[PDB]
Amino acid sequence: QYSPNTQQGRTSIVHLFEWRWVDIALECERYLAPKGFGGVQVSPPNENVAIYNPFRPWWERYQPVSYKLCTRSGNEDEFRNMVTRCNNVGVRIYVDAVINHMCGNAVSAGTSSTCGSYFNPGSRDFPAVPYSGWDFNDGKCKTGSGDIENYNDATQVRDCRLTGLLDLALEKDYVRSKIAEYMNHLIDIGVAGFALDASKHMWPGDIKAILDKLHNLNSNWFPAGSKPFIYQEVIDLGGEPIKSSDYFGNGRVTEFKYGAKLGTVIRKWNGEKMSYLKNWGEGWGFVPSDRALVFVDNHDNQRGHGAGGASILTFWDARLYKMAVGFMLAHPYGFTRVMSSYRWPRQFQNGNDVNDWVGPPNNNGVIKEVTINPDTTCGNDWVCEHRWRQIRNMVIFRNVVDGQPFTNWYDNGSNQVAFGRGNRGFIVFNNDDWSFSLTLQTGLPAGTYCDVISGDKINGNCTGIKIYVSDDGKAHFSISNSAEDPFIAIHAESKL
Ligand SMILES: *[C@@H]1O[C@H](CO)[C@@H](O)[C@H](O)[C@H]1NC(C)=O
Ligand SMILES: [Ca+2]
Repeated sequence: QYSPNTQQGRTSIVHLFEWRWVDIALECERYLAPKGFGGVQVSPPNENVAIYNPFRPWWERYQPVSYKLCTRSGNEDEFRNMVTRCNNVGVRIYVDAVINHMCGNAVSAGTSSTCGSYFNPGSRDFPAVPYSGWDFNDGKCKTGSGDIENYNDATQVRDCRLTGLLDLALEKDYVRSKIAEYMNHLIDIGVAGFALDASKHMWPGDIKAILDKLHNLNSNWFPAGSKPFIYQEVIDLGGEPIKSSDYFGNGRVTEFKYGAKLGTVIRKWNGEKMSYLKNWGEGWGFVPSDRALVFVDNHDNQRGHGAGGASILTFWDARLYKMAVGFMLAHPYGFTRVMSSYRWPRQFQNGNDVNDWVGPPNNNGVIKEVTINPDTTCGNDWVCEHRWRQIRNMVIFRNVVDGQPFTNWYDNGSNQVAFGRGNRGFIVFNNDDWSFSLTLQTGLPAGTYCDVISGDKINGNCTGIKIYVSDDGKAHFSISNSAEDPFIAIHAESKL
């Protein structure tokens, strides 16, 4: 459960938030495969409630109606097509599995679903699964409202409804088997793993029971005995009775403290500085690296909908965001996931964005296709951060330095730091309000290297900054606090 099952050489997965299946299949072939991306995290592929008020928000996909592969992203045929094509090119598919609950208990009964499936939240009836009143733990929850009211009570956090979402009785073998049937269907199709949504709201033992019913990966693409990659979404920022370490026996866990602390450091909040990142990782109280799933921002907290708060960096803070993602992709801690979003009309009323529910670019509810501009950027409101040179090149940087130790660390006691990865890579950062000009030890072999942040290595030449490393591995770095990208990265494969 702990290995991503990516092709040797690929070290990151990208979350193509709300992308259609056909667009992902194309992206796998035309860009993800050639640029060295290990895999893609897709949005929930199972039927969800169609919410028209507000108009088709992104969170409607976290309110299941059934397990049919029928969503705004496409149907089962298109989904299968995408997994085959992506797998055939070495790019794995990870599914966002919403198995802790069904839709909101207050949702209207009828056929307002993405596949026309009938459902009645009031009577706990979901015939398309099928599920009934006996499959929910309305009788198990002990709160007066039936919802979770106190996170200091680990019991209600797991047995009560998260903001009204009908809670499934995961202790029942019937329910465990219905969820496993859904996941095994996806595994046999070709998926390599799953992101377990709201894992904090499920008992570690109930999850284990379910994972015990799952098949090994499809032997047509994976070696015999391959187990699905599992990363549990547990928001543990400390202070609660529930700990993310309680889920270690099931697989990896999302480390939400990672993006939160990186944000406050890069933003220089509370007097924090980049020089403190010297012992970044377990030294900061994070979970063990071999159990961590890290990211800068996620679909939730990028719109103030998740843990992290106001410190979280997103594409909106382009300059600082590129620097944070760059540090993450260069540092050895955990397995990295890159975010890929879409633009929405942010509208801060009282320090709050009242348009944080807005769903993906669409035409009367129909998701817009991802169009590629001549410069490789995306159109139709898709941000495509994974296509930004600075990020795309750092993804490759991680692949090239995979396995190399953390060394040659340098810092000015402020916000000017640098470090290398064995003898395969070196990165320098300038987050101070002044210029950086100094000769540093890179531990790299002598030669001329192309800076992969400002440019690219094309045709035996660099399109951006060039760095000259001497015989003793020393090289001079000059970064003005006025540079578009205040950091420089060079590696073995960017050498001339
Ligand atoms: C580097 O580019 C210049 C032209 O811009 C040329 O002198 C040289 O041949 C190029 N080297 C290669 C290998 O193309
Ligand atoms: Ca629960």
